[PDB]
Amino acid sequence: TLMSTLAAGIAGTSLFALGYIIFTLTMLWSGNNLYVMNSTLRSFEHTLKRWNALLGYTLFTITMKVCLQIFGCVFLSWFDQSGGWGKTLCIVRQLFSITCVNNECHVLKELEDFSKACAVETKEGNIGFDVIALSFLVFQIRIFHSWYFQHCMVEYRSEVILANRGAVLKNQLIEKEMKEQNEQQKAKFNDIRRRTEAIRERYQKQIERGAAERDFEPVTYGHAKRAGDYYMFKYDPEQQKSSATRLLNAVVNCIGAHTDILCYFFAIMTQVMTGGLITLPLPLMSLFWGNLSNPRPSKFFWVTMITYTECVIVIKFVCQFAFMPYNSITWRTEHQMDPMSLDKLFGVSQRDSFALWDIVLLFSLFFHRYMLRKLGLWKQSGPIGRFIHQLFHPKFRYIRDLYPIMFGIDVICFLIMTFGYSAFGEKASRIPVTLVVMLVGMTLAIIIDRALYLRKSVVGKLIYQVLMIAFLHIWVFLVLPNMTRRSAISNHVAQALYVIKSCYFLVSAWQIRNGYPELCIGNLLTHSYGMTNMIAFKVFMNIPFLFELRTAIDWTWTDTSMPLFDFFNMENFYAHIFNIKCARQFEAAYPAPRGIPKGKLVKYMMGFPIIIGVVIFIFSPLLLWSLLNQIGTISMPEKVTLRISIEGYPPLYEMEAQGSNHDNAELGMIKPDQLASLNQALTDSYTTRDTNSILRSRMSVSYLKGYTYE
Amino acid sequence: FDFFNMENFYAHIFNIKCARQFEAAYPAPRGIPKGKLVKYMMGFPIIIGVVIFIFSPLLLWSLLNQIGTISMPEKVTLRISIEGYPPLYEMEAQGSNHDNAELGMIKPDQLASLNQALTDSYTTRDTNSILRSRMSVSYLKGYTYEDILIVRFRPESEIYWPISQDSRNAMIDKLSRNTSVNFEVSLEFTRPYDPNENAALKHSKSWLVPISLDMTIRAKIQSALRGDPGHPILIPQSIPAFIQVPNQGELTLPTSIGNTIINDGNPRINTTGMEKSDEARAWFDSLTLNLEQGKSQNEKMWIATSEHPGDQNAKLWIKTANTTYSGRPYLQVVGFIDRAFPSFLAKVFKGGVIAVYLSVILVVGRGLVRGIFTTSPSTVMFTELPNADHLLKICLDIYLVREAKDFMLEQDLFAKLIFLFRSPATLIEWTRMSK
Amino acid sequence: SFLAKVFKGGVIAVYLSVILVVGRGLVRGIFTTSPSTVMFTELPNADHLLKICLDIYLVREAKDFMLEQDLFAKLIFLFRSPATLIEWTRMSK
Repeated sequence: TLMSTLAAGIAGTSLFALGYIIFTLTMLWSGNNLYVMNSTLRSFEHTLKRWNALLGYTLFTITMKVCLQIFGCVFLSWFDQSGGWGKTLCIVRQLFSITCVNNECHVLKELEDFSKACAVETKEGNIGFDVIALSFLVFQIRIFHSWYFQHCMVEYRSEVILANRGAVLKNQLIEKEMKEQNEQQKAKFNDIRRRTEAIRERYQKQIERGAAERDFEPVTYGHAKRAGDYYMFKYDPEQQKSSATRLLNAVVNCIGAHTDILCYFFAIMTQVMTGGLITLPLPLMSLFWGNLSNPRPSKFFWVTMITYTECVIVIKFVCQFAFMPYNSITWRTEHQMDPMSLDKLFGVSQRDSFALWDIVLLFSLFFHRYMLRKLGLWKQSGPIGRFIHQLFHPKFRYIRDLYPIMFGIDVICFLIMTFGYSAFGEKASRIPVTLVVMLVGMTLAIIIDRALYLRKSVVGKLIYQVLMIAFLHIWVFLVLPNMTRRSAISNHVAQALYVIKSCYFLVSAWQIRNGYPELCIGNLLTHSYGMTNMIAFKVFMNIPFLFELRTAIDWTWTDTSMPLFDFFNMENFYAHIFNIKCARQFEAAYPAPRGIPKGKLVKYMMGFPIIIGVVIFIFSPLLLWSLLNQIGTISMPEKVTLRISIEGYPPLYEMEAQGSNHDNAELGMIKPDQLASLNQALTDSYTTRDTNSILRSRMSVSYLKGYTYE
Repeated sequence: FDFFNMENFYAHIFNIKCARQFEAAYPAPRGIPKGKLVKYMMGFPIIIGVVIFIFSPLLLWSLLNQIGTISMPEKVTLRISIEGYPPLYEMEAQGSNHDNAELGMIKPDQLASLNQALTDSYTTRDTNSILRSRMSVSYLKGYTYEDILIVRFRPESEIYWPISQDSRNAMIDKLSRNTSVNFEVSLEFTRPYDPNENAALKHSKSWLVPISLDMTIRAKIQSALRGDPGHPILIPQSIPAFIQVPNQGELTLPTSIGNTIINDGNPRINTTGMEKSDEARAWFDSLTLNLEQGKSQNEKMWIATSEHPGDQNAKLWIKTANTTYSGRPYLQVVGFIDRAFPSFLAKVFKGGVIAVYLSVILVVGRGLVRGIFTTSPSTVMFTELPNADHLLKICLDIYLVREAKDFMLEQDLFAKLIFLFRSPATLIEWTRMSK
Repeated sequence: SFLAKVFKGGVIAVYLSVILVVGRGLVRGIFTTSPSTVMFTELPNADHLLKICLDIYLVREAKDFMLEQDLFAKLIFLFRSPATLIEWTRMSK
């Protein structure tokens, strides 16, 4: 209901709309505190009175709009005054949205210039969002007098106060989870140390038994690497809890747990569809101070987000008004090429599309606030020093490797950036230097991200992440619109790139908060042996200039005792061995009988694809050549001229006569009868003997008949 | 072929032995990792070089796919005539020194007034006019005031009408039948020579104006062409006041401004029933041609006056200053000149440049790096020999036998080498370091 | 339209050349294994080799390098002496 009324208020441009915003902010500001009967001081009756007041105000404004319809369709002629008083009433007409929406009415043919002075768009005197908000709020009033809402209060009253105990029990549960993960980690460390000791003992006993042929103790790295011999291989190789509601329960639990990241995601979306300086502070402050907060963001963060969001909604709404000049048609159309223009720079415009994103931002923010209140978690060196200390010393933490996730996200943004390269430049659809240097910067960002992951530098990742957010924001919002001469609203592909990079920022901030997992990681792709892993690794290797990139980055950025080329040799060995093992496992998963030939069907649909593909590959260059080597055509010559003269002297007699409409008496096309007569005369131009005339008639008629009468 | 096989064997064995000796000269400790400094200045070179190799084709393309520029057209000419007959009224007037009263660049005040008139050309409702104003102002504001030239042809004829009396009689009798002939309106924009392209860029457009088959109009045209005063040649919707001069094409009509003129001025043009190619010219001006004999018929001269369609007093039009020498309005043709040309347009861009880039990346990778850079699992059996001193001794012994003019032992020793390279167990037993 | 780009036989020549290069580079390589590759691409059970390589990876990631070079030498010898490769690849028992 509050979402509907806030959407109705933000959609409209009038003081009635401002009433909607103020009323809904007073309502949602108190949250569920006014849905109780505490202290027996007429609390719930006051709630009903306030809701009935909202009802009465919505009906007041619906009546005012209906009565102003006629005031704007026939009583608008009092608005055609001179300046001053007329100017003031023209402005109040603008700010009450006094216009005509019943389009069947005749236009005021003596009053167009006045409408040019104060231009009010038609789709504002209507109601729409107003009537749907009325629907939702009258339904809510009906709910407020139902038996169900009594149990709703029962769930609220004397149970939201149990939030203090809820916080304690949640703290105990998460501390138990911390103990469980700690014991799991020490068990894993014990397992790793045991395996390493077993390998060392096996090597020592093997060399102990092989000391008979051990005739060279290595002194350098090369001798150790090259001391392979038979003595190291002389040993034997050793409606209920059912599944129907599982998805619903999982989604509800995940949403309840991740309200915070959902709120930052909606902040990013609101930012990217409302690019402007009045909107940047939300994602900036989030990603900088509340997102990367190692514990939960404090109450101050959430309350300052609430306050800044409400005031930015207010200022945006007052910016949708018409008395200001940039919202007029003339200014908007005089200033739509430049994206640095003041209205677009600040982030305010006509916004014909209904901007519903900041409403859901406010409501997700208040929703997370409500969950914090429900759980009870809502309540030296300075605050910055304490922030840094708690960030780098996690009293509460989880462990999980999210590098594959962020690698996926930034590979996707790279792909959409190189594919959507057209909109990053800009007739003149030609590749710019900015594009290639942007790809350079993105590749270097991927490289440094992998470097920080491999070195497990928490501070390095944090500083790189902060600078990357700063860069992304300032570039996308000031330089890209300036360079490409395209507004951030009309930069949809860059908008998607910004959203993807902000999701990467979200996951990177999560990783920084939870710390780099020091547990052994691996190649992140050969953990399991299967057909999907087979295809992924095969295409990763087949893609050129990607495998050795990853290997060189690893070798330079991890700690190892073996050189560059030897490291690539080992990586190639691992790739080959993993491919072989995955092939063995795949063949085991789909075994084939022994002695029975492959079925004719499998051959069939394995043989037609390869043969047809290879043949069409053979004959596709010829195919494209034939489809590209086509015959052209020219229309008949338009103008023809003649010039008789004596050499180096004026045209003694010059002609020019044209007109290809087939009706001209000068440049006329050949008539079929004349062509037939000419052909007959050419054919009957030979002699009886003298076969030279025979061959001449051959050539002449062959030449003539090759050209049609067109 | 066996000799090349032996030479390749010697090359491989010498390379292996030299690698062993080089590693011995600069040994590395066992159990201590490579120092971070060595990793640093061995890793930045390779990574930076490979990345710049990846993005160097794009770098050179960007530095080679730059935007060109042309100066403003130098000379412009106009030609009014009847189809297949001499220029009935021909103009040519130029001079790009910014001081010319004929070919002058657009003044900032005039451009501002024109832009304001275009912007205030919409209606309250009828959002079609909204979108038309969108497109028209977007089109206009894309060209600066350096790219718009005010072309002002004189009304009085450039040359006396050079038509023979017999050919003029042919004109008269052709315009006295059912045969339909077209008025010719030719305006040619000629650019100054550019040495890079080395082509005299001349832009010309022809606007054939059909003559109504009404005998009354044809009779008036006939009488005017004969020489009878008082009858003016009327040419409906012939010359456009606004021209776009592109880099290499015809004079493209400002179709958005054309639509604005057609269906945004208060005298809306009744363009309901018109042929498609004709309604695109519905916003053109209408010249009026008046022959001026003065003295004897040898001195035929034509004067042209243009009347704007719809409302002549509309603010969208640019005012024509009268002649400072005779007292007649100039013929104004506003030019919207383009400056960019494609240097190579990605060599007739069809996706091949991207295709050839990916193909060359594929081939260079799979030919150089995967080969010389990651040893095959079969090569390790021969490129990782601990001590190749025995193999080098065998090969040098073969060389000494050959150079000692002895060949009884050469084949046997070569067979020894072949078996050594053929049985890996013997290679293992024949490569162990020292003891 | 293009007259085979000033037809001199090059278009046929470049067609045959690209056919040659694409064939001998892609199909003969990734499509028919060399007689030397069968010694390494037709191992019955590579579980032991994968165990060795994963053990090397675990040693490296455990901040230990005393055993890394020795195990890499073991792998090099395994790939260097085909008899040991035969004895170190047999399936299960």
